Amino acid sequence: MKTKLKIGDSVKILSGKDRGRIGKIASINRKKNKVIVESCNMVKKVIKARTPQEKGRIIDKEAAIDISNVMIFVKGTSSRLGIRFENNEKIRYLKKNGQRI
Amino acid sequence: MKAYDIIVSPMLTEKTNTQRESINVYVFKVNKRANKKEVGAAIKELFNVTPVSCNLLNIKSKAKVVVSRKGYPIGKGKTSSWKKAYVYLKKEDKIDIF
Amino acid sequence: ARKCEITGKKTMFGNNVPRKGLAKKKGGAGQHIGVKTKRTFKVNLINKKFFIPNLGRSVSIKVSANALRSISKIGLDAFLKKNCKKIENFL
Amino acid sequence: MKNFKNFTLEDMKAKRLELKKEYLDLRFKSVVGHVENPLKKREIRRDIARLNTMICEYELGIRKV
RNA sequence: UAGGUAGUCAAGGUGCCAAGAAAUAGCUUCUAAGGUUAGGCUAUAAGGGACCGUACCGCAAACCGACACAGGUAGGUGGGA
RNA sequence: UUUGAUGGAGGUAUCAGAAGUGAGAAUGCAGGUAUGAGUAACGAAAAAAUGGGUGAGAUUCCCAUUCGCCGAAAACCUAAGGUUUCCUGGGUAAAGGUCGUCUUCCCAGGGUUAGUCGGCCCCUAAGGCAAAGCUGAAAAGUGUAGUCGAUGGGAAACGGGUU
RNA sequence: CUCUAGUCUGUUUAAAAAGGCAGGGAUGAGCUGUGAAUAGGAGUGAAAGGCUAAACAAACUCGGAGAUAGCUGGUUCUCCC
RNA sequence: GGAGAAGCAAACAUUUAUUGAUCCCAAGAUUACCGAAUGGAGUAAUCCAGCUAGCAAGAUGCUAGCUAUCUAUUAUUUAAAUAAUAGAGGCGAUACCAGGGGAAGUGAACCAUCUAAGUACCCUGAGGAAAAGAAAUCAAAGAGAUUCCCUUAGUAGUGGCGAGCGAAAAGGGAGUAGCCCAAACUUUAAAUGUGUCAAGCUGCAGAGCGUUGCAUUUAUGGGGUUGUAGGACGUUUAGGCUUAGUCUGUAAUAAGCAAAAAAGUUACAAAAUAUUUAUAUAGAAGAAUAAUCUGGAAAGUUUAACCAAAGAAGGUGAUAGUCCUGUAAUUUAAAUGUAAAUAUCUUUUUAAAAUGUUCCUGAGUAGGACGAGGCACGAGAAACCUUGUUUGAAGCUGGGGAGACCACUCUCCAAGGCUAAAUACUAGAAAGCUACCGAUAGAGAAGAGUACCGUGAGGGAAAGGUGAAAAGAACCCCGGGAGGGGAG
Repeated sequence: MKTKLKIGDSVKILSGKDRGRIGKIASINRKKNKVIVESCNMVKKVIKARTPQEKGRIIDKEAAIDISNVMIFVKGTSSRLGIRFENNEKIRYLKKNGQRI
Repeated sequence: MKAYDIIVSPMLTEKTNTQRESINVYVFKVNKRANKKEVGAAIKELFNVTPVSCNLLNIKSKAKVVVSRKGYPIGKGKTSSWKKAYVYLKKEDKIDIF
Repeated sequence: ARKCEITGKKTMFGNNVPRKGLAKKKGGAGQHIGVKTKRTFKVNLINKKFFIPNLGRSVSIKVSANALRSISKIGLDAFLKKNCKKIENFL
Repeated sequence: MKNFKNFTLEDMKAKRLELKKEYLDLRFKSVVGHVENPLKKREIRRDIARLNTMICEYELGIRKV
């Protein structure tokens, strides 16, 4: 559902296998409330991709992490996000310090 | 109903292909609300040729049995019924779009 | 129905009550009610003809003897007016 | 969703006719067997519906030229 | 060629009493209000055929009997000795 | 209530309170599984046999040659009914009283073309409905003019070929 | 084509009334197809207390209804007097 | 509202979206055919048309728009017939309400009176509530409409005086509201009856012999509405005038105009506004944790904080006030619905108290007799109320009631019509609560009135859980597969 994170941001992973590893948000599945972080939660998968019999193979790809497990991380700081109204623009700022994202 | 809501799409089947090759007959899926006269008029307007005659059929809906997520019959579903048209042209006439 | 076309009287449903014994006001020890059954009291409609000189013709109405008595007492036009009906609704 | 939000009534009528051409031809090619963009059918159908409302609004006078 | 059945002629013919559908349809015919190319009729060439059903089983494992059931299911064909 | 093994996320001491509070039986209810027992049966005393082929697999499927059965049928064509069961290709969880490559079973696609056939329609029988009229606490009941209602009466085609 | 005397099989049956031998009627009070009509205290009945959707000395469904039983059955942990 | 979207679910492709999509709210457009189904018919989703217009119109062609019935009101000699409008038809709510019809299983240890019970059910009507309602009332107290709770009270009575049935007043609360006609006279007429002299008009007079003379019904404006008050008479009055109180001008009152108030909740009716940061149907913002240890995973252990009008509740890889969605306290409305208040507007008063005279004040009604019903009250001395069959009054110097009846006394004014709130109900929509259920439980149904059964009405199941994430077992081996043995 509604969330304050934008595709392309840089986030720090709060919990899971990848403590504190920092990656960019590649995609957001808001039907399941999950997020895909580039080069994080990285799983091995098998694909035949089709029934005809040339070959199948093992590839590596990221799995969707829950939204709650990431947090925006900008200029060496990670914090919650509030939003402000100035210049007729719903902008976003860091609750810890309060800067332009 | 304009002549575009009448003709739905042609049919490319082995039977229709041989019939078209041999006796110059074209088969269409048409709307269920059409009849002989406006099917002929629609053919004329669309392809600029007047058909000698037209024959229409009502194809009944094919029933299927629906099974659960596990899989076992829980009801009877059905396809959509439709109407098929055989169109007869003069031996010199042709339709090119096919 | 068995309905006075003027007043609206209709049949009235009630009981049928047999009684055995002798009433105390006749020296008897009393009366006892027997088996009550269902019954109906019927209006006595009359298919009467009233000749109206006002249009020189007779109109036939279903009225009860009570309504006939009242018409004889007050006059047909006034009675119809009182029961808010008009002669042209008949015919 | 294509942009006709400035067209006049008869221009919209002409657009509707040639779009119905497009839809019929698209159905025919789909049955003949290979059409690269099947969803073009849905797009064209929605366009035609848009035209029908917009014309209707012209006769009804809700949208004035 | 000759023989010849079940149909058909036949809603026939001949007897009998138990005295043997209806129709405003079809066919033919008569006229009122009206019409006098307004038509109706005889032809003649030109084209108009509505809408629905049409697969398959139908003495049976596909209909009716809870069944792939020793049962039931109208009618027309019923070869030869 | 202590300790092992299993389990992988919620429980419990004291006091007080409230009950849908304790099951072995009601020819109890529901589910699972024994027993009889690998026993009775496998649905009519018309009947099968060999070879070849297909296939992982054949008494059962396909083909060939014999034999047997029905033949006022157990043959052929239309109803009443069923509703894809029809044809082609593919498949064997299950269903087929065995087997199965097979099937009326399953999956996908294809297949029903009418001026003359049967309807629709114009007609009425049995009968239904029914303005008016009449009768009834109400719902409604009778009932004429009208309208529906085939198992009947009404314009029109036959032969051959083709998938 | 319609019915079932006699007898046998069947009788946890092939069949919730059939099957094998057979038997009665078979130009008529005959058999049968397709519709329609008569409904529960009512219908119908060449008359058996028969039949009215496999159940009829008063059908079926829902409701009163958790009807009523002096009748039958069942009623769950422990200890002390 | 802001970045994904193509429903409930992804798959696998192919497009849409920052030129603001999907989605949410409001309005509008489209809206096949059936169904009250209503042009006629019919086997509901389909045939048959007529009239007008458009398709080359046309041969059983197509698309549009009308043609059903009933009630009320008028255009008529409301009937016959159309015409004109207005309102109804059916469904929902296996609830509530009013009216009509009305059981039985049972209890009385039988059973018939009685009970169950005016319950079940059926039928006709409506509403947001319905019904009732402003005393011809209660009842021996001096109260003051109706309705719903508390008590009187299981009392008074009633009952094969058996089983059983069973008040109301008083007194204590919730909620509060009272009004409009008929008639009396009189005004504009129409129609129907009837008429040729004083038939009308405040009284002096001239006019005047029919201002239709007067009645009856209809319509219309005034007038008025009750423990006998109200009309006409009696003066003070009568705003002031203009018209006329049969005609003209004078003493003498009415029809219109200044001067005020109430109203769609009854009390006349119909709206339109703006106006209200009122509210309902989308939204906006929304506080304050780091490290460490175990562990696959932390929210947990441990050590320290920080927020709190927010420690309600869910989700997040184990148990989160500070991770997310939210919560507290605030707040968004172009459009639409509903509410108030304001004026617009509408209607009304264009006055009141003052004394007796004739008139009016609800008629087949009150009441009586007979047969029944409702009162707790089963005929009992049986009042009261409703009523079928009959009979039948008084007219304020009157009439009703006060549990047979009569007298005196006391209270009230019927035979006309309206009225919100307190009350009853929730199929449902929104927000919540739980010593309520956790898959044989809870709705029948976590997947359903489906499968299945019956000709039909109708009857009616069963089946939830991989993991934190498919990361759904690449590949190899046995096997026709299935299944298994390795590897991941």
